[PDB]
Amino acid sequence: ECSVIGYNAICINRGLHQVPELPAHVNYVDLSLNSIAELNETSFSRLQDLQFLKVEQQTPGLVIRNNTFRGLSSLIILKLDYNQFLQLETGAFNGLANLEVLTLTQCNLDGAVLSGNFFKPLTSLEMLVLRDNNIKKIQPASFFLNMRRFHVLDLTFNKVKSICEEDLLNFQGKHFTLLRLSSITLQDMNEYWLGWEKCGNPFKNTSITTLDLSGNGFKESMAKRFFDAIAGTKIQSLILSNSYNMGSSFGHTNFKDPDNFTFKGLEASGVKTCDLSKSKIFALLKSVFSHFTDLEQLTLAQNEINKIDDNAFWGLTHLLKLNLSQNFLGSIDSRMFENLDKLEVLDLSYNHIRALGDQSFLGLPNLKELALDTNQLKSVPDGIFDRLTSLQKIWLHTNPWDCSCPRIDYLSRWLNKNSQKEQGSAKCSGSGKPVRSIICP
Amino acid sequence: ECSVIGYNAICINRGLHQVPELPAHVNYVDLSLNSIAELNETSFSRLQDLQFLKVEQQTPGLVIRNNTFRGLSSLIILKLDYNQFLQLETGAFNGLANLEVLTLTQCNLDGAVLSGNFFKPLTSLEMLVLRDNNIKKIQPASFFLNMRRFHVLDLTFNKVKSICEEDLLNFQGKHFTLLRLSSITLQDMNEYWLGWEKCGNPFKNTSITTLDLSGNGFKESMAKRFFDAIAGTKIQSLILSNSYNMGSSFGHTNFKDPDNFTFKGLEASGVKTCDLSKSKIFALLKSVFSHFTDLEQLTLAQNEINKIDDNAFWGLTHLLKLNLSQNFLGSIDSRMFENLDKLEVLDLSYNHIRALGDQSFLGLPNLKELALDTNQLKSVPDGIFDRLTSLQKIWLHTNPWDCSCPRIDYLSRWLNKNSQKEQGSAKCSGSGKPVRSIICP
Amino acid sequence: SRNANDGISIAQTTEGALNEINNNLQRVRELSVQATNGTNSDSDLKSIQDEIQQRLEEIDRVSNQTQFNGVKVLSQDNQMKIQVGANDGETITIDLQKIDVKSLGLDGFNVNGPKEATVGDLKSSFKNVTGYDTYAAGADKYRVDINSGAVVTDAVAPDKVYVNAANGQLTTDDAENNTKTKNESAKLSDLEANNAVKGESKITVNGAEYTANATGDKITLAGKTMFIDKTASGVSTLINEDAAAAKKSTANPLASIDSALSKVDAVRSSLGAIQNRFDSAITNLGNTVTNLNSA
Amino acid sequence: QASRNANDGISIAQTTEGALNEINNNLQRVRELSVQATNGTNSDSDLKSIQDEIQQRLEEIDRVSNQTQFNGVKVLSQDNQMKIQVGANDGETITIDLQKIDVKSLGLDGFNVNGPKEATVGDLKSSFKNVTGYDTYAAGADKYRVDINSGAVVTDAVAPDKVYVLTTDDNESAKLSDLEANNAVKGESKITVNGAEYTANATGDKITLAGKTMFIDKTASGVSTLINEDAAAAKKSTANPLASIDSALSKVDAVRSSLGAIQNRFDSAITNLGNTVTNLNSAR
Ligand SMILES: *[C@@H]1O[C@H](CO)[C@@H](O[C@@H]2O[C@H](CO)[C@@H](O)[C@H](O)[C@H]2NC(C)=O)[C@H](O)[C@H]1NC(C)=O
Ligand SMILES: *[C@@H]1O[C@H](CO)[C@@H](O[C@@H]2O[C@H](CO)[C@@H](O)[C@H](O)[C@H]2NC(C)=O)[C@H](O)[C@H]1NC(C)=O
Ligand SMILES: *[C@@H]1O[C@H](CO)[C@@H](O[C@@H]2O[C@H](CO)[C@@H](O)[C@H](O)[C@H]2NC(C)=O)[C@H](O)[C@H]1NC(C)=O
Ligand SMILES: *[C@@H]1O[C@H](CO)[C@@H](O[C@@H]2O[C@H](CO)[C@@H](O)[C@H](O)[C@H]2NC(C)=O)[C@H](O)[C@H]1NC(C)=O
Ligand SMILES: *[C@@H]1O[C@H](CO)[C@@H](O)[C@H](O)[C@H]1NC(C)=O
Ligand SMILES: *[C@@H]1O[C@H](CO)[C@@H](O)[C@H](O)[C@H]1NC(C)=O
Ligand SMILES: *[C@@H]1O[C@H](CO)[C@@H](O)[C@H](O)[C@H]1NC(C)=O
Repeated sequence: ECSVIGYNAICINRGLHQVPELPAHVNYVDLSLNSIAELNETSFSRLQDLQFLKVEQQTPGLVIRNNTFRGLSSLIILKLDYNQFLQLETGAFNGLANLEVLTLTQCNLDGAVLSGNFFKPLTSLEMLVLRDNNIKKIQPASFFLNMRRFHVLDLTFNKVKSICEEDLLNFQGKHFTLLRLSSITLQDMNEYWLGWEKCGNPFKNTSITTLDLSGNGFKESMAKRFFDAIAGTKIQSLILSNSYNMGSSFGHTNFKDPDNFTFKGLEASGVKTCDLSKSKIFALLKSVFSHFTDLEQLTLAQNEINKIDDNAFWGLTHLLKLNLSQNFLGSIDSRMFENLDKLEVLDLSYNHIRALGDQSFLGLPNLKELALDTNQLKSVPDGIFDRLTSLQKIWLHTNPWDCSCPRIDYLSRWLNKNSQKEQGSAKCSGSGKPVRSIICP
Repeated sequence: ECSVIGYNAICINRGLHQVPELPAHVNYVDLSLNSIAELNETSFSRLQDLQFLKVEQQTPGLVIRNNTFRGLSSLIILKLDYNQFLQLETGAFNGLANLEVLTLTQCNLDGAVLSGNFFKPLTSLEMLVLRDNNIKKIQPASFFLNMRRFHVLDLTFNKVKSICEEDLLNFQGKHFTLLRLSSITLQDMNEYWLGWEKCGNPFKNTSITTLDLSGNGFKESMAKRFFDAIAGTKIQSLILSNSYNMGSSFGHTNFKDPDNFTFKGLEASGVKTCDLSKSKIFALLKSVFSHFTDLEQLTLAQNEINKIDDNAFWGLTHLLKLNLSQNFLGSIDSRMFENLDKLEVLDLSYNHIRALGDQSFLGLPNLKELALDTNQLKSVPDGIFDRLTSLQKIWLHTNPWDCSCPRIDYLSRWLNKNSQKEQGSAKCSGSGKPVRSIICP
Repeated sequence: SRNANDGISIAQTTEGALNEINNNLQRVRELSVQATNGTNSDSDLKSIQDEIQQRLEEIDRVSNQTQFNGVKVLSQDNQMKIQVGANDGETITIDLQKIDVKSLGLDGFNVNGPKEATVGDLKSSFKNVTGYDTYAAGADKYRVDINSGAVVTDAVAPDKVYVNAANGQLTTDDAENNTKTKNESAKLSDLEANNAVKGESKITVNGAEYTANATGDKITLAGKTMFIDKTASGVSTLINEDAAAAKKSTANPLASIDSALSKVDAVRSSLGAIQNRFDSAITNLGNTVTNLNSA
Repeated sequence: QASRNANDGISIAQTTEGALNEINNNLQRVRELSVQATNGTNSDSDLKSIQDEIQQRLEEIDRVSNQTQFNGVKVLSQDNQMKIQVGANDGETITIDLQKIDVKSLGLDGFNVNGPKEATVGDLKSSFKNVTGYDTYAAGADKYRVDINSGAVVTDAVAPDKVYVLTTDDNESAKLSDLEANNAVKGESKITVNGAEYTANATGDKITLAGKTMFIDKTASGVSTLINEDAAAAKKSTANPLASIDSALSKVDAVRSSLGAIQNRFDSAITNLGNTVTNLNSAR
């Protein structure tokens, strides 16, 4: 039944009720979409060289007995996703000392899968994907301390009311390259919770390259307390996109925009990249980013930003890249980008910018790339770009440029003189021909 | 000294202290920017065929004596503007029975100029321009009832606290083609005024082609009471641009947007054209235009419109033209333009439109011209323009079109099939080439 | 693999729109938690409700606009069969569901309805509030005026109440005989000392007598619960329980949103399983291997 | 460069005219906001909302003043007399009279409508709970107190005695109508607010604490508090708000008028060079 080509046995959707006889040299087996009701020790007897095994989405109810994968010491990746009501016996992963990657997405697993001994045999485990299960409380068993190569955990879509110090005790001492806690909600961890003190620091003595906390709401008062609680945690790259509770949003003042205290807990984290896009932020308040003293990249794209207060960027001494694309900016002036002395890249595309102030880019001498495309600019002030002597690339297209002389004189000469900087080509509204081609008498 | 060419004597700025000897056949004389201190009967003795006379902006203090223009029975236009502290004797315009147009802009005239007999001789007067004087109260003298050809009056820039029934008694019976009461403020005529009852109807038994009330604030409560006061007045064309008090504006709720009562007084006015641009309107509330049953053209350009409530245009059965250009619309759906069945022209350019609903133009079968340029559209839904079979002109340019296939297929095919309709040329963002030129496989 | 690819696009389109809806529901939920647990003025509840209304409307707009190739993926319960196999047996069915405000149980969902009147809330949102509390010391019934705190008998023609100079007992006697020392005016503490039991209050508000319970938390006019309502402008008015029910704040607002949430989540899970199905059917046709690194 | 400079003279004048109009509209809106603040029924929260809009309009004025330019020249930034040469032969200069017009120069720095106001007794009882105390009166040597709220008349003594109808002798109870019948002279009031006795002049006009004039500070969220003149100084709401805006308005209007006269001057200078006739129809 299976298609065996080279080292690969594709046994997808073949009406199998058991593991078939396969050539014993295969190193890759896909047994997805069959009706295997139960795996046990006899299932994979033949297949020693096996490195990659997928047994995804069997008919609901798959049972994996003790010692099913015993003797599969070459197995590196095991995918058991979408097995609805997966039943694992506690020694189900015996023999898997060499396994690096285990995925169990949407298998109706609860927190006992972490607190029990199911993963005790997986001493070489690197990567564990437990998305979209019924894990309500993250409580790794003590053997996790001895898993020296464990560095990726994906818990996306589990409904986790809270994560606390005592929950994550057995992750202390770990460095995670990726800890993905996205759309878990953390519903309990709000400002009216009586649990904050007892919760302590869930990431005590833990460090993280990428901490993905996207899709969790992060109301300002939650973000402040959560970052107060994990203060000191080394995080290189912070992802808080779709913090749908964070901004006040345009038109309402029920929730607060983040302010100069919101991210104080990240003072000592060493954050290099921060993603705050799609979070309904409407105003950048003074000093809101002041604790991000190592920050090099900041995206605030696709928020609702209409207002940037003076000193909104105070403290961002290392900031190289600022993305404000897809926001609601109506105009720019010099105060908006004060304190961004090292900035190299500014994306202001897809706003509603109708005017640039005389000295809009004054405090951006190192700007290399400036994106002003897709706004609503009829004109720029004379000399606007003169101080930008490190500029390499500018975007100006998809704006209704008014090519009247002399209004257009400075920009057309500027674009003509700097033609290799222009990305795309700004057009006159009306005639539709290049701004750079206009010559004013 | 003067330049005489043809029938025209140009005697501008020649250091003249009197009216010079001129050839007696000239029919046009310009004596502006001289130092003529005084005009009397001997000034224009020579010049019978004279039709057009300008004596603007002499050195301050010009005196016009009794019978200055007597014998000038062919004079049609007399321009005396910018004579600071103009002194007219009361028979200054004797002999001007044939004069059609008199202009006295910025001459420091007070209301005595209208209530005295200065204009009594001007039996053929059509047009009187009294801009930018110190007329505080508009009180035409009784002889105005006998001026059968008088139909234009411009009072722009006079600080007029109020206009009331008794002020304008002597314009009753008159039809004005143009009554320009622009930037007069009408400061007293607010919602806290104790004067409304006594004020009555300033336009009693008067009808108007163009009533220009631009630049007067017209807070919603003032508009309501003013139009309640003048209820019944036939007005063909109503100009309320720069009613800087009318809208709530974007971001604030101190002032009210106009509502279903605001313009009730115009029920029976037969208004055909209404200009409400530059008035800080933020929301179009339900039935706000419902009393404008004869309305043919409506401009709401350069407001702050971000929200159009259901049935905002209810009652506009005759509306042919709607201008919503330079506003803050973020999207369009079918409910926005219900009740506009006769609409032929819709201008939505220069908004911030990021999305068109599936059926945005459903209730607009008769549309001939559609302007969507200068917005922020990446795409349109399939079939969006299909029911627009009367369409002659469409503007789509200066939008960030996404030329991905197949997202772009419908619009590119539509544009290619309907290319004579497209005004300007929609471009792909990215490549910058015409949308019409994309062919999807 | 063409139809299986379309199956994926439909599933991605629906998943994206469900996520938008989920985020709006979760924001509504947090707004509601704020309305319930925050200290919230009348004006705050209205602001919150204005935002909730706008989010509910964003849900209906997503529901109404979201489409892939004609198909309005959230508009109707629709079982889409996608043929995944050349030989005509392999169909995979996408289970599409009507998801909009009405179907999620959220029509009329609100958080700014009228609240049951309380004694505290009366004396916090009205003026000229008169009346008294009743105490009972066994057989004897007493009235304690509010604002003055004066202790009177609970009768038609009420007697002033004083405190016995020797015993501490409650009495109507001005003084006590000797062998006259004045008795001090009685106070609440004197009723408390004397073991009196708090009964019902009689609270007059804008000239209308209301009966409050001992604890002061339930107010009734002729045996019907009273709710305080506030106008847009902010004038407090007292209404009955039946004229209240129409404009009521939604009972169990959290449970209503969670219901909506789990309904949205169930379609989301289903879509995830169905995309894994499509992914496998494509890899089965191409005979494609994922690589260890790419994994 | 004869009609060339005159044309530039026109452009400068139009650029300034347009900017002045933007500024005039903002001032007139600020004026109407201020009229609403004064004559409307306005909660503490309303006055704050009004002021937030006023601040934004004042800020729009400074922006216009700072950005408006024609060919390098910031037409509203500095008092500057621009000579435009309008005649070939070098004598014809027409001078544009440009003026510094911004929030500071219009006298509107700190213009506000929500700041603390001098405290009145009316305003004390209208914004504080448990406002207690009495007015004093005097019919010659005899001295009286009248409790606000209750209207009871007592003797102005250390340990005060009830007054009756004027006698302290046990005769109906004394009230203010009996005092004015005795031609009594209203003296200073003594008013306790949140447990602090303040003193008020006869008319309720001024309120003092140890000689210091008291102001009522108002927050958006309804709570008010009392503060002294010195602490109110920098933030107190603007005296004569209408007069302040009207002052700004007529300053802006005077530049506008002048510009109108200077544009007419330029128009004539151009027609004088071209030898241009306007036509009867074109005049209509
Ligand atoms: C967990 O805690 C330990 C002990 O405090 C950390 O190890 C120390 O780290 C410092 C640098 O900050 C070194 O100078 C010491 O030499 C280390 N101690 C020991 C005993 O080696 C450790 O790095 C922490 N782990 C994480 C992941 O944060
Ligand atoms: C600023 O952020 C925007 C929005 O996130 C970026 O655009 C996205 O970039 C990714 C990765 O290249 C694309 O797959 C998406 O399609 C883009 N989304 C949209 C809505 O365009 C943008 O590139 C960022 N700007 C800069 C300069 O990096
Ligand atoms: C002003 O008043 C008169 C009299 O009321 C108007 O004249 C009447 O107009 C109606 C048409 O509506 C005729 O049927 C009557 O015969 C007219 N009466 C007379 C005596 O002529 C007149 O037209 C009004 N003028 C304006 C400008 O409204
Ligand atoms: C809608 O109104 C806009 C704004 O008034 C019109 O654009 C103006 O048209 C006038 C008169 O032709 C021009 O002199 C202005 O320069 C235009 N202003 C701007 C800001 O572009 C527009 O033409 C109207 N739309 C339609 C379809 O008539
Ligand atoms: C292994 O699986 C098969 C099911 O096909 C079953 O018959 C057998 O009893 C199982 N063996 C053990 C040891 O559980
Ligand atoms: C499987 O393995 C564990 C560990 O030895 C053992 O204790 C457990 O009872 C076994 N379960 C079954 C069902 O055989
Ligand atoms: C000008 O004319 C009128 C009418 O004859 C006369 O009464 C008036 O006073 C005259 N003015 C002078 C200055 O003579």
